[PDB]
Amino acid sequence: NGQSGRMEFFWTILKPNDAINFESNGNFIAPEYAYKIVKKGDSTIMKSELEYGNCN
Amino acid sequence: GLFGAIAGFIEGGWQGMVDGWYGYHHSNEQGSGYAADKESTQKAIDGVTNKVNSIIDKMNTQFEAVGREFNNLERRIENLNKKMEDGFLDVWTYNAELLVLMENERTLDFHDSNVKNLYDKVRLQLRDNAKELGNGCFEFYHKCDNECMESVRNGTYDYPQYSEEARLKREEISSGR
Ligand SMILES: *[C@@H]1O[C@H](CO)[C@@H](O[C@@H]2O[C@H](CO)[C@@H](O)[C@H](O)[C@H]2NC(C)=O)[C@H](O)[C@H]1NC(C)=O
Ligand SMILES: *[C@@H]1O[C@H](CO)[C@@H](O)[C@H](O)[C@H]1NC(C)=O
Repeated sequence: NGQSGRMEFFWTILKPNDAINFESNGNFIAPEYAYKIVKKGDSTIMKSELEYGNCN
Repeated sequence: GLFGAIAGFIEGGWQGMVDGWYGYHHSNEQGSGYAADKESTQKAIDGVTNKVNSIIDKMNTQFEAVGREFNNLERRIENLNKKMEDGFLDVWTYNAELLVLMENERTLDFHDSNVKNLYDKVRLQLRDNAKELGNGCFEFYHKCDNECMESVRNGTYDYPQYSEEARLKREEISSGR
């Protein structure tokens, strides 16, 4: 996509009541938004080329 | 068939007995007619119904594939995952197919048995008060009206009550007329 540089992303699950401490000096791509895991349950990542069928 | 009754000594079945799987055809002075045997047909429905339920139930737990992704240097575990999951679809397909084939034979042979046993039920009620004709039918040595017929159909035939008339007829037949 026209770029010879690279971006490498990382992640963690930060438990309630815990903190994440960054320190940097260059090349940091900082978080702005993060995701609360509001509900857990059965799901899956289906691989399909199809689209929403307005059905149940 | 294993029991030699359906498409055996009884050659072909009755389009005209509609209210059961096994039953009777009778013929006497007052006419003729078909009548299902309720009790045998019911045992059969019970059997087959239970069978279909047992199959559904035993196939209830059974392997359920789940998708997992792997990167370009996890090819050995991606292959081990594919093969594991294909391995179970194969075990389970064999199990379903083979259960179906094996139980179909038993079912078809079950009905065959059921007709043989019903034939034998009538045979051992009547004994020498009737003559086995060989095609699935009995010819009585005595007059058997609709009340007498029902007694055959429902387990109640009184052999002693007709045996005298029976011995007189057998006597006439051996003597030549
Ligand atoms: C994140 O913030 C909370 C305060 O808002 C901290 O809560 C204290 O944490 C200690 C040690 O974990 C607990 O035993 C106390 O219940 C809390 N103290 C007070 C005065 O509320 C928490 O420690 C912070 N987490 C980190 C990793 O620094
Ligand atoms: C069986 O057949 C006879 C008819 O000859 C009838 O009178 C009798 O009540 C029947 N028995 C039963 C239990 O249905």
